[PDB]
Amino acid sequence: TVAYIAIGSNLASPLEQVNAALKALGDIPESHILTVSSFYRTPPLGPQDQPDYLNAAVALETSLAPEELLNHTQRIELQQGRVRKAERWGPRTLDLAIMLFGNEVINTERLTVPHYDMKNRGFMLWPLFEIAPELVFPDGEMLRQILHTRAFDKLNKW
Ligand SMILES: [Cl-]
Ligand SMILES: [Cl-]
Ligand SMILES: [Cl-]
Repeated sequence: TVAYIAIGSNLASPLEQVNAALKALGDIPESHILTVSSFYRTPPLGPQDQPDYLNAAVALETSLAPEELLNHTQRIELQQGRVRKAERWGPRTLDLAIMLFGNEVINTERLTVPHYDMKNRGFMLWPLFEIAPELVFPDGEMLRQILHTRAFDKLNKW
């Protein structure tokens, strides 16, 4: 199964963390990276005093179950990132989001795939489109059609 994972970091100096997270994704059992998007830079949500966000998409080949993949992505978040004391129960300094898991629709207490809001997020769709321009969502909507119709601005490269 090809899973598509969104990497987000809000560290002032995120490259070391992001590269560590990429290596860690590869170390996941029964899984390996197929490709990684360019790194993209987007404005911090709210006040602009905060560093830019680093955004990227990863194609991960895997034979794990979706929940098993989630276990590992959560572990990597714990090991490579930290709580943001400004929003403790929100995203950590490193966020790994499972955007898509093959053509599967998954709804559980701990996991919703496709990611519940990704179709509204240029910062998730653009890096995904770079590595998977022909992508079709489980409901049959085309990634390319969403980007074109919604007219999201392109992102700046890191
Ligand atoms: Cl920078
Ligand atoms: Cl911490
Ligand atoms: Cl869908």
